[PDB]
Amino acid sequence: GKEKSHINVVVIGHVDSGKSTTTGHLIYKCGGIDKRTIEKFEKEAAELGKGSFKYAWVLDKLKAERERGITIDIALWKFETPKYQVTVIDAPGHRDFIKNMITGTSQADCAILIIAGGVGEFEAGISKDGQTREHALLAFTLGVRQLIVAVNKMDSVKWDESRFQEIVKETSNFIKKVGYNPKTVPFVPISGWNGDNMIEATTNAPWYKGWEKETKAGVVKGKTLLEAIDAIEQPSRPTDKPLRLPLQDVYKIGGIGTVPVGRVETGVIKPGMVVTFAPAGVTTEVKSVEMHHEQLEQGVPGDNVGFNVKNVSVKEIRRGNVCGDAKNDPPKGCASFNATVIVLNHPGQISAGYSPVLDCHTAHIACRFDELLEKNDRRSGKKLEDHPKFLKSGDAALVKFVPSKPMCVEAFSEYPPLGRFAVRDMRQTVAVGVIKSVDK
Amino acid sequence: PAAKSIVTLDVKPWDDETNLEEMVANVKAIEMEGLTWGAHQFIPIGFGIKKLQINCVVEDDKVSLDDLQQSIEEDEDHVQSTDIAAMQKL
Repeated sequence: GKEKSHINVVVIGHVDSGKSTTTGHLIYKCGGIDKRTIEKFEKEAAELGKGSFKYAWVLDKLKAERERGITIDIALWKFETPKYQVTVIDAPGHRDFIKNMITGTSQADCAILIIAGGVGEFEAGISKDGQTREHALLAFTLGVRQLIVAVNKMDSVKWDESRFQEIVKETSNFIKKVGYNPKTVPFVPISGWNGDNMIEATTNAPWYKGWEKETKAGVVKGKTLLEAIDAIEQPSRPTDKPLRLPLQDVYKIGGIGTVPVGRVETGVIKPGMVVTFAPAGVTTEVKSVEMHHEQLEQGVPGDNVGFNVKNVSVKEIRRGNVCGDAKNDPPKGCASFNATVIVLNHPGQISAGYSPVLDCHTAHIACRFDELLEKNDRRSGKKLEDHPKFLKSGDAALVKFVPSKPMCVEAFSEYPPLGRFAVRDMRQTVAVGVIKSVDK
Repeated sequence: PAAKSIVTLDVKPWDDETNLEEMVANVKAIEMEGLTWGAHQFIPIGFGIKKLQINCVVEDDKVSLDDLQQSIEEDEDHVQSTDIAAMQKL
């Protein structure tokens, strides 16, 4: 039982791709979620014959049990690989997931695109207006640079090599148009239902020599999807960057006083540091830090911590403010910020003056699109025009935003979790933004 | 069948004295076509405060999570905020 590094993965794909069975199989065989339910159905499966059972049948029963509302575990799902503890999201088709993908915690280190191999199903999945392409575009935009492709339902096309090759070619075109370099992406032919190439290699495709990917140090090869996930590259965590801790809530506890709560996004928080809260600019000492039941010596990136501070009323700090270190690039409010905005498909056009609500870290503030500064080629960033008069679906543009209330944001290159945002309107996320400059 | 998602909501109280059983009773009394409440637990977050962590399963086309969060937050006597702890496709 070796010590593991933690990574986050998001699984995307069309409704007929089988991505839920595929993700569910990995969690079943390499994790421990809802295992009492799994055990009940493994035993029940004796009724189908004399004892044998398929994991896909148990997954089907687990799904129905979840639909009834009687399973116990929460929706935070994990599984292990030789190197990693993986936190995985089988992306919901829910339209409110878009904002959660942009501003939620746990942004992905790698996306896994599941493709149906069948002829009709494959084509339906690569539509330009489909939810799958929007998910891949959002991941690319947010800096998810690693991608694995799994071509599922290979049994339905009889494990035909030509079919796999034509899907690889067509999917390489699909992902290149989003922005990914196909040479860096493993293509794995799998059967999520029968287990081929999931955890163990298939015996149904003698032509299959394995997947490969180019990396900065060389070419990495494997056979299975579990090997492709273990091969994800270890991303550098922001432990040594300056503290940033957006507040989610602020409590007044009898005998303790003020207790802000939030996730450490960058840096580390420790008792005895002197922190500052922005947009207000209040400064104070951290008295103690707690998480779950333990008192901590330090809260590191990813920890959702409570901390007690003196001489700060709950009225002067609130959700959406950002705590950082007074002696290491303290956070500050801004007068405006300029960001690259990618407009998603939606029933409208954007002109200067538009003032929807933006969700950025834990802040929810309407911000004016004060000026449309440039229109750009999305993938390369090249300026196409100065001062476009309007933006339509698909456009990438540099926009100057002015917040309607005091707001603390950051450039995405410096502090990623405080530099990406969702723009809400018409009951949906209509655009995603990446902050490029801030006037503090 | 209709597309669904399983969501875990975090519902935060005002302090360490908020009546948590009332808080979860109020959430579970919310009825929306396509919404199924599931399991819940009260989880310490530090300093004696516990949040409610509750599962629900939603039909994507029928239940707005933005609206559900807003509805839960109308119980101002018990609830300070709500957040999505995690969500998955079913």
